[PDB]
Amino acid sequence: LPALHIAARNDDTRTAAVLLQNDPNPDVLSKTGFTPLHIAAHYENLNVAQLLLNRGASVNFTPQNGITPLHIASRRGNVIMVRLLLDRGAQIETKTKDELTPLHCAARNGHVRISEILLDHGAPIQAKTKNGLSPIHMAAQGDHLDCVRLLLQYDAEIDDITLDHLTPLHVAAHCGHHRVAKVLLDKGAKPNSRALNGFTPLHIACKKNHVRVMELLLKTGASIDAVTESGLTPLHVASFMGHLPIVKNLLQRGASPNVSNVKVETPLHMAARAGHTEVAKYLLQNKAKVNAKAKDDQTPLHCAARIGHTNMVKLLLENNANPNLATTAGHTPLHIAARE
Amino acid sequence: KWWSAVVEERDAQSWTISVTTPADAVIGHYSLLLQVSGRKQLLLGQFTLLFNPWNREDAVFLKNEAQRMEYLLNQNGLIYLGTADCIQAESWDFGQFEGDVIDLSLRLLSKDKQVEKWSQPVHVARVLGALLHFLKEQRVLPTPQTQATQEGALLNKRRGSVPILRQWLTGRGRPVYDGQAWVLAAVACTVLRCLGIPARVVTTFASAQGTGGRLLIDEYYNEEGLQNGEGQRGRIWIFQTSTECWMTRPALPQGYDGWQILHPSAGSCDLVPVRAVKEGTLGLTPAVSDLFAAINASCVVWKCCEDGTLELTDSNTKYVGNNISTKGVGSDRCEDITQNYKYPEGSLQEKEVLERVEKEKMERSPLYLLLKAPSSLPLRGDAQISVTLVNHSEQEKAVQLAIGVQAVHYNGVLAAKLWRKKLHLTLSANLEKIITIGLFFSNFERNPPENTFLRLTAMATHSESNLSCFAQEDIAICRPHLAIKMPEKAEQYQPLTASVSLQNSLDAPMEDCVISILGRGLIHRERSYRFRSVWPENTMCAKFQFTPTHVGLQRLTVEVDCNMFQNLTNYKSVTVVAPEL
Amino acid sequence: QMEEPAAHDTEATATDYHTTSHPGTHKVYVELQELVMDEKNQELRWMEAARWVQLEENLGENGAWGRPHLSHLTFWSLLELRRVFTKGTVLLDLQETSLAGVANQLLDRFIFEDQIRPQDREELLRALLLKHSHAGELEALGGVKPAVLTRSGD
Repeated sequence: LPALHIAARNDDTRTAAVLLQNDPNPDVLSKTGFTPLHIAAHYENLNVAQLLLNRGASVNFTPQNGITPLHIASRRGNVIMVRLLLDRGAQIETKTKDELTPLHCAARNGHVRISEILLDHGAPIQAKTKNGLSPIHMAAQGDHLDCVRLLLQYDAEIDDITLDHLTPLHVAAHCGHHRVAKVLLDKGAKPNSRALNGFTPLHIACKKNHVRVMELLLKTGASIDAVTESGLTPLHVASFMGHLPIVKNLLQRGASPNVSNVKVETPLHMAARAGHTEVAKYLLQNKAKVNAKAKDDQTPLHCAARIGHTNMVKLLLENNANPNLATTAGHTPLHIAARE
Repeated sequence: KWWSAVVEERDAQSWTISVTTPADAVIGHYSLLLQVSGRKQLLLGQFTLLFNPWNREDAVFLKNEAQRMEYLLNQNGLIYLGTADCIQAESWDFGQFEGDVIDLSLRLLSKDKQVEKWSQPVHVARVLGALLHFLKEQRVLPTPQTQATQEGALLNKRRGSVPILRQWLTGRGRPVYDGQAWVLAAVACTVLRCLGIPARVVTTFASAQGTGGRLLIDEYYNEEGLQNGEGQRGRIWIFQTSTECWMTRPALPQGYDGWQILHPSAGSCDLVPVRAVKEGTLGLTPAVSDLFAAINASCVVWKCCEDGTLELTDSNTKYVGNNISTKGVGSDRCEDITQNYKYPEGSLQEKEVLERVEKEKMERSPLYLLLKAPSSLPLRGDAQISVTLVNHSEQEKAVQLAIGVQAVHYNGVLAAKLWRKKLHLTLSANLEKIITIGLFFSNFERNPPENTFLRLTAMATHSESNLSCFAQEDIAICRPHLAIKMPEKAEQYQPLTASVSLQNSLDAPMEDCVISILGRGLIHRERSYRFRSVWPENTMCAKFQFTPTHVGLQRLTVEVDCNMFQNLTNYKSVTVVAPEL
Repeated sequence: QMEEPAAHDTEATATDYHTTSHPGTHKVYVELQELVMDEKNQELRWMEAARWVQLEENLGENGAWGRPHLSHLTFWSLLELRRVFTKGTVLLDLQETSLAGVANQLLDRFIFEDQIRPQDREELLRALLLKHSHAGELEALGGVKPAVLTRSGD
């Protein structure tokens, strides 16, 4: 019975045949609690699967985890096991501990044919797990392109959200896949859709440094100008994360370094908070006013003084920001330099 | 485990003997001999022994069943061609389970004279890759330089893999010209599916085939916007086919089982696991470095001039090795396995691997433009393209803009000069300016060849500064659609009526319309039918009747030829079931 | 009406079907059958008439085989054989396992070369699929007589 599962693993027909000729127990639990049918679904041994299904092997026999054998068979991707388990009877609409449907596990691994068969057999396409993610969102995570095409062709509501409002464009830009971004763009989407933070997918692309997604989004026509709920811009996100080629492309394609947030901060102010040097040189090369005032009228020398970075100053002194300049409180770059 | 035989069932005039086999044995034509103590040894027959991906203890073993049924038992495959922006499937027939494939393959194998190393699939795969690349270098003829449109209907039609195998071994059929040299991968896949090694045929668009060991490619362009001269040691091809085979690597350190790429070299072949290409370990096999250079390398572009001095130009970066695709399992749709070859661009991990491989190799603009062009262009039609120009300077500037269009073969070989256009513009006040221009086929200078792809280049020369901006795009040519109407299920030994519809979208009337239907297990060999003239406004609609015979899953293909174009192929699947008792 | 096309033969693609496997040498055993009809019920069936193991051995009306003897023909037979084989239909390397598939492919190839009219396909397919008796059943049948087919099937 710790060896009945070994007989299931090796598809030992005669041994299990004797074991069920003598014993009347068709299902026992291991220390984990998985039935012999669960381990039969894994290694795809189906002669013993027929032998079990001939007697008592409840397809809907959930332990405390609730993991059906159909869930594992859809997980590893065995087609004939799905057809057999569905022919003998199966409740498709079930939940795990995390309320995962069989379509959820099918979409995550990438098996497109199991998804076709299941959606043919009446599994609801629209669904919401514990968070609320649809199967299209999860399949868009694992970079499974043709599964996205299949879910769109049978039935899909594209602009679906979850508890944190996430369009599939948002997860596509967060996980760096431009291929599914193309399909979601040309079939149907909105670049203007904003998350709970108020972020465009362009903001996420500026954060996680994917470039090809940024190019596709801007060729579609997502606006360069955009206001986060904090008050930021994608130029500000790219400056704060330290990605140079994103800054290069965004500044080539038409941008303004002179932009103000809810606290008046240029990307020079937004850059000297971390001190990426080359982005600072590149922003200074184009038209940006280094002589500037922050919310408390801190010069970028004031924000640079707390870093302790030496050569960042000389580049700022190249455009001769005066040390005469001081904040509202009267503090000067010498004052903050001695404070820090 | 070792060779064994049991006498299970016994009759007064009969024995039923069950021969069993060891997991590691040499494949080939065997012969059984029976030797009693008294008589001379007696010949009992002949058989053949192959690999089985169904056995657990054998090396080449596949766990999932549907993967086996798709990659080993199937015969009706697809090969993807075209540019990476629009992918066109082409129906292909491997036909590995014909009668003569096994003996021909074994006769090709037996020229090795190292017998005992046939028990392992690694040696067989390497040897067969080397031999098939040598045969391709032997029997492939270059293209006829003279133009023969009347015989272009015969030069570039393909029927499958087995006729090409026969023509390569014996040379008693039609040759294969350089226009289609990419068949080789499919042929190798055929041989492996014959022998028991699962295999499939992948297509890499925009691959760097050429010289390797250097992560940089140079390209030279004319003042007018074309490519002065022909050829280069390393160029970016439009597409390239390769072969993947599934096996386990015992000779390597642990952790490399699975898919492997078969790579012949200019002859000794070898195979490399895909995870080695992803991780980037160069020193594991001498071929890993060139294949990893073949996927992600970047190009720089040079500008030739009248004086002979070459100039670097600032252009938009183009990607290399994108949209890796192959045939999906259990269906008739494409799937991309491109996540198995590269990390997502711009991750920490891909930056790490690039820095590591570069460290290992170390031991050994006031204005710009950008271009919008469609992904597909209709035959005998037209389209629109747009070039934008943005300047960053307080002063006005004069600029000269040139546009070039030319057809190219699939291996970067230039084919014909088609069109060029030069104009002068004056940008002012740091304002962007967009220029939209049409592209009509009637304005062209020549008719394009049978299999080409157009390369559209744009070069903006600043009048003051010699540093100029550049952009290039690739466009595939699309042909009118061929509709096939046919029911999904049919009964065995019953008539079945298919319908074929074609619309003349082209501006010319078609003459000598000749179509042909064929298919494995549906119609015996090949059928031909003739038609009247088709005017550019009207359509054509035709009907055929046949009868399925072999139960299961089949598909049929239709093929249309006329004076405007040749070898327009399409396909459609069907499931036929046994009749009710 | 949906206009059906005409046939067209082109041997540009024939050489892609020439196999290279040596078939070898094999002995033959020839059997001849023809359409007849038994007397008890007006039912047509195929009946054997002679065999060619070594010599032609014919089957009498009583159902008993006679003596082997040499094979002599008639001139009209050879003339019509040459004429009908000059314009005959060949099917080489057919991939079949049952007689119904061979019959269907042969009928389709007949229709392709305009040998017979399309409205006769049903009658010939019904004809070629009747049961094939053997020498043991003749005395059970009580005798058979020639039976030519008709459009109505009677």
